[PDB]
Order: sequence, then structure tokens, then C-alpha cells
Amino acid sequence: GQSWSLSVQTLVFITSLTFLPAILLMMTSFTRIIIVFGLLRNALGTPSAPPNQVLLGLALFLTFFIMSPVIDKIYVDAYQPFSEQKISMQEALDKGAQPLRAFMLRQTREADLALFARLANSGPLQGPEAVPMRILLPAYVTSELKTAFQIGFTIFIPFLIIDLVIASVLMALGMMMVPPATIALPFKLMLFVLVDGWQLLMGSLAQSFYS
Amino acid sequence: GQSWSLSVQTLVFITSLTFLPAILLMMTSFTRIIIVFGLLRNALGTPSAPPNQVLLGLALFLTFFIMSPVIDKIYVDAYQPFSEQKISMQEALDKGAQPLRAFMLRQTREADLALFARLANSGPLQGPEAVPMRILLPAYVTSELKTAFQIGFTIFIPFLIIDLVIASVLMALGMMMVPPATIALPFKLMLFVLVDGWQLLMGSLAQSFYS
Amino acid sequence: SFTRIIIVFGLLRNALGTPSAPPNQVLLGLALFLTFFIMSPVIDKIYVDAYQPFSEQKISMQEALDKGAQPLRAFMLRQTREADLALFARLANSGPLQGPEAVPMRILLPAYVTSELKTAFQIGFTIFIPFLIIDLVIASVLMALGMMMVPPATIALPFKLMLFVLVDGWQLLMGSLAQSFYS
Amino acid sequence: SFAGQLHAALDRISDRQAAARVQAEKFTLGEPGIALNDVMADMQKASVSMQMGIQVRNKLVAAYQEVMSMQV
Amino acid sequence: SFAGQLHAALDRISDRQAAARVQAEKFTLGEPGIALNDVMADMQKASVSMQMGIQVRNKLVAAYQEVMSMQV
Amino acid sequence: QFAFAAVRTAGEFIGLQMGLSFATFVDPGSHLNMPVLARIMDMLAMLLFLTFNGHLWLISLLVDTFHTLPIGSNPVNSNAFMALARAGGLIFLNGLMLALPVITLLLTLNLALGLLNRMAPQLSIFVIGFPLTLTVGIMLMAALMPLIAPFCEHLFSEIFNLLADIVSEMPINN
Amino acid sequence: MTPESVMMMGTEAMKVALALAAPLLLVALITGLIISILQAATQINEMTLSFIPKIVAVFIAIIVAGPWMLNLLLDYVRTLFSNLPYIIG
Amino acid sequence: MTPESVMMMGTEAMKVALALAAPLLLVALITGLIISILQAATQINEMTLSFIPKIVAVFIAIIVAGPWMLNLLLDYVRTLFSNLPYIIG
Amino acid sequence: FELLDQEKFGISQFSEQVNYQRALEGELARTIETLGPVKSARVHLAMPKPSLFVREQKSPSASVTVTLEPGRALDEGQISAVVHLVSSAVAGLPPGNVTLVDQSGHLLT
Amino acid sequence: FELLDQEKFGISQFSEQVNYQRALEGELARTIETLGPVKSARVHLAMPKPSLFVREQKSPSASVTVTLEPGRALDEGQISAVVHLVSSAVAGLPPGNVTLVDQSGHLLT
Amino acid sequence: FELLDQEKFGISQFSEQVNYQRALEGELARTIETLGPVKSARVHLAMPKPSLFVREQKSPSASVTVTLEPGRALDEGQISAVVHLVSSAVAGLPPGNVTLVDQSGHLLT
Amino acid sequence: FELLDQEKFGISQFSEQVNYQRALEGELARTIETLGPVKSARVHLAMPKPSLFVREQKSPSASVTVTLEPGRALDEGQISAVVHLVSSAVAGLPPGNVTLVDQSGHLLT
Amino acid sequence: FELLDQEKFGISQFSEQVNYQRALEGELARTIETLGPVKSARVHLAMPKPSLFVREQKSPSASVTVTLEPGRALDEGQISAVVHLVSSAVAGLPPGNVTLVDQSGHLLT
Repeated sequence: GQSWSLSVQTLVFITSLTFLPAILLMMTSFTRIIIVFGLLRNALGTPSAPPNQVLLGLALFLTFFIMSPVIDKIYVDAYQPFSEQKISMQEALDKGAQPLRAFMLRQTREADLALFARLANSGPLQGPEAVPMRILLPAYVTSELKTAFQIGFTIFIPFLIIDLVIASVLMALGMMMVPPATIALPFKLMLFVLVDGWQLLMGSLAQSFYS
Repeated sequence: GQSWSLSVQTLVFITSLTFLPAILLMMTSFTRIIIVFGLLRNALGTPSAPPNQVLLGLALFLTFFIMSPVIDKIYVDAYQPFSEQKISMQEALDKGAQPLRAFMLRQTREADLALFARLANSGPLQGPEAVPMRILLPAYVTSELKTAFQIGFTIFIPFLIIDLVIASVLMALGMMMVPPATIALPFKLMLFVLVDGWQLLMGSLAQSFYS
Repeated sequence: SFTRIIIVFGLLRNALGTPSAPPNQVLLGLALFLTFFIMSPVIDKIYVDAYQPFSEQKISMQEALDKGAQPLRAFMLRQTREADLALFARLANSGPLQGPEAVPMRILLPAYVTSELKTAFQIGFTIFIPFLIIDLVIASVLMALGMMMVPPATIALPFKLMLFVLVDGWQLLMGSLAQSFYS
Repeated sequence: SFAGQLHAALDRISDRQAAARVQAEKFTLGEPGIALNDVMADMQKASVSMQMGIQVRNKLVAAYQEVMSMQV
Repeated sequence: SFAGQLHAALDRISDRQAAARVQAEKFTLGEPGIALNDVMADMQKASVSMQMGIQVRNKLVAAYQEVMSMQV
Repeated sequence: QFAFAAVRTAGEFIGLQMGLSFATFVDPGSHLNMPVLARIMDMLAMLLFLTFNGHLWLISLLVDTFHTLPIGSNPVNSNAFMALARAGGLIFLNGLMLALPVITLLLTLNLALGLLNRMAPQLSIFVIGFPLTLTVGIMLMAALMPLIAPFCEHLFSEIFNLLADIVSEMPINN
Repeated sequence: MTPESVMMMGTEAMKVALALAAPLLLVALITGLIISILQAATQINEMTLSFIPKIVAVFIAIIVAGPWMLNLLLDYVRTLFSNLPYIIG
Repeated sequence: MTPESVMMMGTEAMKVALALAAPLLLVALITGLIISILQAATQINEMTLSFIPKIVAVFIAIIVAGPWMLNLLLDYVRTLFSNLPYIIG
Repeated sequence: FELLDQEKFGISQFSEQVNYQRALEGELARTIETLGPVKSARVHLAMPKPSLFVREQKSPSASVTVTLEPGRALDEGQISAVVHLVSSAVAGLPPGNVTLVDQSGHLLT
Repeated sequence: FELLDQEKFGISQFSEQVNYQRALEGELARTIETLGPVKSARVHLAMPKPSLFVREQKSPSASVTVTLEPGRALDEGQISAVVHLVSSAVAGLPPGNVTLVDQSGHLLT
Repeated sequence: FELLDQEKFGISQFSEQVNYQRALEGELARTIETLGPVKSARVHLAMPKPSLFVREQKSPSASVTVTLEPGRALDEGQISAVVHLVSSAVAGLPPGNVTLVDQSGHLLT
Repeated sequence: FELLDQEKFGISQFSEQVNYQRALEGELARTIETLGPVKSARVHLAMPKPSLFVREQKSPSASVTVTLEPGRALDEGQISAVVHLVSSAVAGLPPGNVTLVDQSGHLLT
Repeated sequence: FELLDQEKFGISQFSEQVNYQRALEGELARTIETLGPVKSARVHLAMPKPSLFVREQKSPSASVTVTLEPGRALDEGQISAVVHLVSSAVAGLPPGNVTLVDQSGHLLT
């Protein structure tokens, strides 16, 4: 059998500890969540009304919850055979990364995947599962970026409707030359708090993740 | 020919490991890509909406896919003789740099290199395949940052047109103090996502780099 | 050598209307390349007058330092300014004389620094002016039609970049800077 | 590819270290054939390989952080 | 003339190291005319030259990083 | 920077008289009117500083301050911060003195256009008023440039005269 | 690229501006004209009594227009994005 | 630099703005005056009722003006960049 | 064909590639009619483009339904005439997917 | 000719490269008619513009359907006349994709 | 010739390089007519340079269809006259891609 | 001459360098007519223009089609007269690319 | 000359350096006419390929087409008169690129 010595194993673990929170979290689950949060912040007609730290914390908690089944899968499939040294890191890493690869494959756009494969000049695949992570990652990022804005426009719509109707009703009576933005903000905030936009939106985006 | 000792070979290799990842990536391969990505983010009307880390990672992956052929060529022509100890480091450097120099010269302009040669007082070259690395790099860099600006302007134009038409129609209907940007931004976003701006844009950029 | 080039590049970047549109790494690399291209004759002369005796061990450092510093001071004297030199001479109570000769290091360096700063700002103003003209004209045409509340920044910037790329700004700009340094 | 090269380098480093360790274990087990002039040399070469690997790791992570922290 | 000078310096360092190595190799095979003190002194001089070279490299790379890490 | 600020305000006030004062409503986003006619004079002023000396005259003040103030335990005198705070003052004083022709000429056009209401109450100043003012206001800028050339020198010496006395009369004020 | 291409790029881009806005601006302008001629024969008005008819006329104009307003936008940008490897040279 | 060199730079900067904007400024007022006359002689109007034709009028003026307006800024900056080694001295 | 000539202000995106296929089918069947033994043909196409990086990519198909003239029968080499007449006039359609059927059942392909 | 004839304000992006192909087919078939033994030809092209997620384009195809004059038959070298007459007038169409068929079945290619 | 004279409000990017090619073909065929033995020519060009993520040249082709005067035949050196007459009047078209055909089949190239 | 006469709204830049080439061809052929043995010439140019930041040769060509006067033939040195008359009047056109052809085939170059 | 008087709103940068070259050619040919043996000249210029450090810079050429008076012939030193008369009136044109031709063929250069 073959494996890696303790020194190289801990070197690899420490090195991966650098990428893991920054990018393996930034470009995998909650980039669209923070994009939606920023779009909602812009739509509210106020810069940084919800603080950035609070938004990031809420997004982190939400993505932790969302990834719970995949976390349990990768735990029970890699850590348990590895925490009792019954498997080596070499294939343990692949076994752990397989469920996340499947999740990325499920949440991908076929057109983006095909374009990236053609750009990489590799078209021998017989099935969607046999794609490499190298070609899977950018397509996943692009699809997540697309769906982020797709949700964001729907978030935008109601505030736009409120602004248009309040401006029209305000200027129909001879008040054309006065900004209705200062007057639309209380109504938009009242509507949002009355409909409970936060709790409803969190469930909506969780269901979107569950497809 | 004479061969450098291992103690200095490792020294020069480790020293090159400082410049090569930083400068040979910053001013050789994807400066236009990051510039046009920043310009597109500005044109979208919502600056800093996509994460900068996500944008940089996607740009790096696209860069690797773009330079895969020349990377493969230099990889074989340098490592394989070096791996089999066929060639020394001194000649390996030039042999590896030759295809990279050819690819760099393929994309640059003519007036830039002419001006740089005139400034450097180098003798006239009757054959184009003689530009030293001293004179090659600045011409390529300036050509890249020149073409990036016009590509970004071409990307900017449609969103400018959309903003102008929406502002004009709003003011014709009689809304003076209504910020068009807060209203056009959903429309710009919808146009972008519906025409698939990201995938089409990156594909077009890759095709432009190829040709 | 080149404190002016980075300043003028920063002025151009701010005139473009977009912060850090080109990477700072690429700006510094281009500045260093242009600096070495410009200083190549002077650097070559310094290399000769220093190494040629020193490599074969013909002179001592106590005079080699002066021999290597004299051409650099001679080059820097042209870039310095008479008014700055006179003011620093007044400050440091040095002999003015009718004919300049071996300006001391305490006086020569600050005069060069301030002269380079002054000429850098002078070039930066003229670089900024065309973008200001474009902004003025686009703002005026926007206001005249009844669109006084539309931000011209999202409109001016594409026009600024289009003009900058269309006039081939980079090549003639660097050529002009090099010619100004030469004479 | 980069992943393939990294895997090959790490695997060869691990194989060198494992060979050195097994040779040292055979020597300390008393089995004749080891003259103490090979185990020490192989351990030193393995330490050199590990030092090269960690220096490369430091340089690579520094470069990655520098290129990733750029204000775009 | 900068890269040429640097390559000349590296050439001199590598040539001195190679001369020391070949002298030691000639001595250890029994060729007469080579002195143990001479080869030891040559090896020490080569090591000193290498140490000077690595010091210069460290200083130069530190200066480069300091001068190109700043923001314009 | 008082000399700069007075120059900065003068350019802005010219712009506010034609189309640049639409931020009079609630606080907008970007000013929508700042770089139009401010940066033209916000950066021309520093050039006139470089015409005489950029840092040389300021540095000469620093050396003389050491002679006046030899660095010691002497407490800093009072009744001096208010005087330099009271200096501007000249921010709006010299601002309008440069603005004497532009302010009057633009207003006369504004008054002239309004008189046409008695002949046609539908003048539509949102249609005709803005285009008419812009061409005249821009034209006044080019022909009034020489008037600004010596005027900026006034503020430089006056602040220098203010600064020279403060740094020299303070040590004898103890 | 020569400045003529930018004018050509501007001309094609600006020509889209007129065509898209034409149905909306024409219906709004004629609506005021329709009221104005109908505002003879005891021309008495309050101030305008004309803005609200502009709403419904333009509002239905957007509805009847619908996709073709967006359909042009999809095609014009698509050609420009597809021509990016050609606008370079 | 003499103070004349300082002020001479501000002249053509405003003059090009005077030259470039005037064709667009004149079109805006000329179109407005015609409608303002139409705003007399049975004066029924809402506020101005001139906004829609004015936007279209200057819009066509962009096509009419087009290149030589763009060409104005092209050579003036080249003249400015020609004296960069000469304005300092 | 005639449908292609027809112009409507409305341009549904999907009804673009369907109003066209309905014209191809009507054009392809107008030639098979002008072929001798055939009195009237009737072809349907089955163009599906949803295939990328899949083991089962699939393919386009057609189904001609010629109605031979009274007292006639297509020979063994007269079948490939009508197969290749359709296999080639349709993008990406191999001759192994074309289905020819008479007016009396009789799957000929 | 037909493309020139088909000039209008309406701008269908797809119907541009289709109104053109319908003219090529009608022009290519007007020459094969002026060819001697042929009385009337009828050609369809199969140019496939789409190239997404495909290793190869797979090229274009054509299917001529000449109707020879009463009592005539194209020789073995008179087939390549009509094959290359179409293989060359269409971009990227090899002569191995052109299909020639008489008015009596008889696939000639 | 007609296309240069032709002026329309529409400025279709494609129909620009197609209204031109249709004029080249009509101009090239007007000279081959003024060539002696030829009574009427008919040339089609095949310019195609589109490619994706590749450096493919995608070289052009032509297909002249001369109709010689009654009782005439182009000699062996009279073929290269009509080949180079077209190979040279079209950008990037080697003489190995030009196809010459009579009014009696007879591929001459 | 014609190019100065050819002024129109048309903002297309491509029809700028094409309306010009069509005038060069008509001017070059007006001189070869005023040359003695030639009764009427007919020249086409093949100038490829795009060339930015590339090493592509992009060399041009021409094809004169002189129609000599009744009972005349250009001598061996009268060919270089008409070759250099065109090779020099066109930018970057060597005399090895000019093709001269009579009214009786007979490639002279 | 006449072109210089003409002025237009259009920014035709290329038609700027072409309306000028057409005037140079017409001015250069007006002097060669006022030269004695020449009855009428006809010169075309070939201003071309601006580049830097190329394998061949090529340079610009010209092609005079003098038509000598009835019963006259330019001597051996009367050729350099007309060569340098054009080589010098055109920027960067060596006398080795000027081509002089009579009204009877006869390349003189």
C-alpha cells in the first residue's frame, strides 16, 4: 500500500487551511446569498442600513444550516474512516470531495458546462458525472452568479412599484417638483416590516437552494 | 557547455519562484481580463456587487484555460529534457522563453515596439524574431492596456443607451426628481442576465485572445 | 530617478475617473521599465566609471565614490532649478558665486526633489484638463435638455476612456515624458 | 497540470521519507546490511527535501495571498 | 548591463564551486599532487562566496518587494 | 488652503447660477454637479503657487519660525487661534469680488428673461432658460480668465502677510 | 480603431434609442394634442387636465409593445458581444 | 511658467466647450422657441409640452453633428500632449 | 416556405423555430410528391437540440408517409431515394432515423 | 436576387440567414436547369450554423433532385458536374455530402 | 456595382458583405462573358471565415459555369485563363479551388 | 474621380474602402485603354486591408483583361508595360501578382 | 488643386489623404505635359505600407504614362528628367520606383 507520511500530511492540512475558509466558502455556497443581501440593501433606498458584519454573520449561519446534509455526508464518509486511521489522506480527500462535486454538478447550467468544456478542449465525456472539478468549478460559479441576479431583480420589483405609484400620486396633484424618495422610504420600510420580508426571504432562498 | 551547480540552481529557482507567480501573472496573462471585469462591474450600475475574490478566481481559471496551449508547449520543451537531464538550466531558460516570447509578440502592436526601440537606441532589426526580453514586455503591456479600454467602452455602450432612454422617457412622462439609476438598475441587470452577459462575454474574450 | 513618473501615472489614473483601473503592480512595473530605459546611458556611464577601475582593483573607494557620484550630480543639476538652489543656499549659508561649481549634497538633493514634484504636478494638470473638458461638455449638454439630475459620471467615464484609447494616449504620453526628461 | 505536478512531487517526497524510515528501522532491528553511512545520509537528504517543500509552500502561499489581496 | 552582470556573478560562483568539487574528487581517488589543506581552504572559500551570494540575493529581493509593494 | 477654498467657492458659485444648484433638494447621491465647474479652479490655483514657488516660500517660513520659537517650555499663547479662524472671512469676501461680473451679468439675463412673462406667461424657463444661460455663462469664463491671473496673487500675499505677523509677533506676545 | 467606427458604434447605438422610445413618445405627444384640440368649444380647463390621459395611453402602449421592446435589446447587445473578437481588429 | 502660460491653458478648454456645445445648445433653444410660439395662439399647454420634441430635435442633431464634434477633442489633446516637454520649459 | 414568407409583428422565439420546421416539412413533402410513383407525401420532423456531454446524446428523426400512385410500389433502391432525399435536407439527420411508410402500412425502412 | 427582392424594415435575425439560404437554393437550381440533360432541378441545403458543445461542425449537406429531359441519363462524369456545381457554390460543403436523385428514384451519388 | 449605388435606411452588418459578394459574382461573370468563346458565364463564390477558439483559415472557392459559343471548346491553356481570371479577382482564393463547368457537364478543372 | 462624385449619407466605413477600390479599377483601366494596341481593358484588384499587431503578409493581386485592337498582339516587352502600369499604381502589389489575359484566353503573364 | 478648394462637413480622414493624392497626380501630370516632347501625361502614385523594422519597407511607387508628340522620342537623359520630376515631387519615392511608359508600350525605365 501507499500513503503519505505524517509530516507531509500535516503540511497539506495546514496549507489547505488557508484556502478552505476564504475561497472554498466564498465561491461555493453563499456568494449569491451575500449578493442578494447587497441588492436588497441597495433596493431599500439606503446605504448600509443593515450592517455589513451582521449581514455576513447571517449569511454564514444560513449557509452552515443549508450545507448540513452534505456536511453529515462528508463527515460520515471521510472523517470517521480517517479519524481512526482506517484510510489514507490520498483517497480520503477524493471521497470527501465527491459529494460536494455532486452538489456542484446538480447546481450547474448545461450551457456553461459545455462552453467551458469546449474552451478547455476536452469533449470525451460519456456522462455528466465524469466531469472534472477543474471544469466544474467555473461553470458552477457562473450559474450561481446568474441565479443571484435572477433573484435580485425579483427582490427589486416591489420597491420599484411602490416608488412609481407614490411618485405618480404625488405629482398628479401639482407636486411634480418635489422628490418623493424621502416620502417613499417610510412606506417601503412599513411594507417590508409588515410582510416580514426577512423571514419570508430566508425560507424562499432556502427552498431555492433545495430547488 | 558548463553547467551550474545544484546549490546555485536551487537558489535561482527559488528566486524565480518570487517573480514568476506575481509579475508574470500580473503583466503578462490576464491584466486585460481583470480590467474589463472591473469595467463591467462598474457598468452594471452596482459596483462591488460580485465578490472581488470570486472575480479574481474566475479570472485566474479563465487565464489558465487561455494559456493552456503555450503552457503545455513550454512545459514539455523545458521539463522533459530537464527531467531527463538532457539540457542545462541556462539553455532551458531560453528554450522555454522562446514560445512564450512568440505568443507575446503575436498580440502586441507595432508602433509601441518601434517607439520603445527608438528610445532604447537599439540597432534596427531586419528580422522581427529578434526582440529581446528587455524591449518585448513594455510593448505587450501597453498594447494590452490599450485594447482593454476599448473593449470596456464597447461593453459600456449598451447600458449607457438603456439609462439614457429610460431617463428620457421618464422625464417625457413627467418625473423630474426620480433617480433613473435606482430604476434602470433592475432593467440593466435583467438585460444582462437574459442575454447571458457573463458566459457570452468570457467566451468572446477567450475568442479574441485566441485570434 | 523617477519620482515624477509614478506621480504623473497616479494623476492620469485619477483623471480617468476610476480608482485603480490599472493594477498598481503593473503601474509600478511600467514606471520601473521606463525609468531604466531613460537612465540606461547614465547608468552605463556610472557602471563604467565605477567598475572599470574597481573590478581590476586600480583605485580605492575613498575616490571611487566621488568618481561615481560626479556624473549623477552633473545629470541631476540640469533637472534642478536655479531658484530652488538659491533658496537652499540662503538657508544653508553657502557661497553663491557667479559660476556654479560642485553644489553640496545638502542643497542639491532637496532642490531636485522639489523641482521634480513641481514638474510632475504641472504635467498632471495638463493630463487632467482634457477629461475636465469632456466632463464639462457632457454636463452642459445634459443640463440643457432637462436632465439636470442624471449623474454624468456614468456617462462621462465611457467618453473619457474612448477618447483616451482613441488618441493613443499611452504611447505619445510616454514619449513626451521621455523627451521632457531628455530635454 | 498543476494538481498533477503537486501530487507527483508530494508523493515522491513521501516515498523518499518512507524509504529512509524503513531503512533506519531495518538497521535498528539488527538485520545485517546497513553500515550507518546510508541511513544518516538518506535522513539528511529527506530533511533537505522537506525543507525545499516547505520553502516552496511558503513562497506559493505568499504569492497567492499577494495576488488575491489586490484591490480590484 | 544588469542581467549580464548578474549572470557573470553566478557564473563565477558556480565555477568556483565546480573547481572545489573537482579538486576534492581528484584528491579522494588518490591522484598525487593535491594537498588536504589546499582542498579544505578552497572549499571554505567557495562556501564563503556562496554565503555572500545568498546574502546579496536576500537583500535584493527584500528591496524589490519593499519597493513594489507600495501603492501609487 | 484658504486661498484654494476661496477659489474653489468662486467656481462653484458660478456653476450654481446656471444649472449646478439642483442639489438644493434633499441630500442626493453623487453631487451631479461638482466636477463640472469646480475642478477647473480647484486645480488651477496650485499652478499659480508653482509660478512663484511651490514649497520654497513655505519652507522659508518654517526656518524663521524656529528663530521665533526656539522650542522650549514657554506655553502657547492664546487669542491667536481665533484670529486665524476669523481669517475666512476672506473665503466669501474674495469669492464674491472675483464673482462681481459673472453674478451681475447672469442675473441681468435672468431678470431680462422674466420680463417676457408679461408678453408671454408660458416662457417655459425649463425649456429656454437653461440653454440661454449656459452659453453666456461658459462664454464669460474664457473672456474673464485674465482677470483671475492677478486676483489669485492677492490671496497668496494676504495670507502670507497674515502668516508672517502671526509667527513673528507670537514670540514677543509672551 | 479609427474615430469613424466610434461614430458608427454611436450611430447604431443611438438609433436604437429613437426606435424604442418612438411608440411611447408619439402616443404621449398625440394624447396632449388630442386633448388640446378637444379643449376648444368652451376651452375652460382647470390647469392642465392632460397628464392622467398620458399615463393610460403610454401604459397600454408598453403593454401592446411588450417583448419587441426587449427583443431588440436582446439582439443589439448580442451582436456587440459576439463582435468583441472583431472590434479589436 | 509665467502667469500667461497658466491662463492660456484655460482659454481653449472653455472655447472647445463653447465650440462643441453651441450647435447642441442652439438646437435646444431654437426648437423650444418654435413650441413657445405654439404655446401662444390658443395657449393650451400643461407645463411646457415641449419636452418630447426637444429630446428628439437634439437627438437628430447628434447624427447631424456626429464626427466633427468628436474630432474636435481629438486634435486639441494632441496639441496639449505635444507641448508637455515644452510647457514646463 | 409560404409560412416563412408570412410576416407577423409578434415574433415568439420558440414559435420561430417551429413556424420554420412546419415549412421544412411542407417543402420536403412537396418534392417527394414530384418523384414519380409517389402521389402525395407527408413528412414530420423530430428536431431536439437538448444534448451535451451525455452518454445518450440522441438524434433528429423523420417519418415520411408516401402514398404511392395507383398500382405502384417503391423498389429496394427507390427507398434510399426517399430516405436520402430527407436525411440530407435536414441538419444532423442520419439515414438510419428516417421512417418511410406507404398508404397500406408496410414500413419500408 | 430573392435576398435583394426580400428587403424590408423588419429585421428577424434568424430569418436573415434563412431568407438567404432559400435564395441560394433557388439560384443553384436555376443553373442546374441550364445544363442540358436537366429539365428542372430542386436543391435543398442543410447548413447547420449552431456550433455549441460540439467537437466538430459536421459540415453542410445538399440534395439535388434533377429531372432529366425526356429520354436522357447523366453519365458517370456528368454526375460530378452537378456535384461540384453545388459542392463549390456552398461554403464548407464537400462533394461527399451532395446527394443527386433523378425523377425516377435512382440515387446517383 | 448595384450594391454601391443602392442606399437604404437599414444598415444590416451581414447583408453588407452579402450584397457585395452578389455584386462581385455579377461583375466577375461580366468579364468572362467578354472573353471570346464564352457566351455567358455564371460564377458563385464561397467566402467563409467564421471559426470558434481556433486559427482555422477556412479558405474560399468559386464555381464558374461558362456556356461556350455554339461550336467551341476551351483549350488546355484557355482553362487557366478563366481560372486565374477568378482566382486573382477574389481575396485568398487559390487556383486549386476554382471549378469550371461547361453547358454540357464536363468539369474542366 | 468617381470616389469624389460618390458622396452619400452612408456612414459605413467598409463601403468607403470599396467605393474607392471600384474607382481605382475604373481609373487604371482607363489608362490601359489609352495605350495603343489595347482597345478596352478591365482590371480587378484583390487588396486585403486588415493588418493590426500581426505578421500576416496580406499581399494583393490584380487581373487585367485587355482586349487588343483587331489584328494585334502584345510583344514580350509590351507585357511588362501593362504589368508595371498596374503593379506600381497599387500599394504593395509586386509585378509577380498581376495577371494579364487577352480576349482570346492566352494568359500572357 | 481643385480638391483643396472643396470642403465638407464629413470627417472622411481616409478620403482626406486620397482626395489629396488624386490632386498630386493631377498636378504632377500637368507639368510633365508642359515639357516639350510630351503631349499628355498620366501618373498614378502608390503611397504604401507604413511600418517599422519590417523585412521589406517596400516604399511608394509611381507610373507615368507620357504620350509623346507626333514624331518624337525621349532621349536617354530625357527619361531621368521625367523620372526625377516625379521622384522628387513625392515624399520618400526613390527614382528606382518610377515607371515611365509611352503611348506605344515601350517601358522606358
